[PDB]
Amino acid sequence: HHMLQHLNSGWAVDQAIVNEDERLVCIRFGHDYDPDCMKMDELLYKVADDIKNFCVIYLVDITEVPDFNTMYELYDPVSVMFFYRNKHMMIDLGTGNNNKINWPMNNKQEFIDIVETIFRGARKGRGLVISPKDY
Ligand SMILES: [Cl-]
Ligand SMILES: [Cl-]
Ligand SMILES: [Cl-]
Ligand SMILES: [Cl-]
Repeated sequence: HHMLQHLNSGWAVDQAIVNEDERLVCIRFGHDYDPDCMKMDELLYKVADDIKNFCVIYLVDITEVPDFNTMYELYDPVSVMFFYRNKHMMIDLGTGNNNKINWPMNNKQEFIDIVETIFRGARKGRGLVISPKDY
């Protein structure tokens, strides 16, 4: 329990998470200039319209907005995290870090499937889902 829209303050992040009752909130916490972050953002732009009925994506440059860097141990240049009704959703991706997707993905359908799985689990009141695919 806590163009794509950038969030420019810890207040704005809090607000985006706490105010959304219907959809999964996807936050990309990153060092925006890093190539891995840029790679992940291309993917987010490609899938955003496909998932807009069940998921809203926000971008946060953690060099500018560092407020959650200890809270979520944000050491990586890209960490995609998911929230439903103010609850941080876990995703067992087979990597042994269930808190975040912290590598650039480049398969559009694979990511969409992960977002859908998280949403569907969240809607059942689950705090953790097993990714449709082992990573
Ligand atoms: Cl702001
Ligand atoms: Cl603030
Ligand atoms: Cl609803
Ligand atoms: Cl659960």
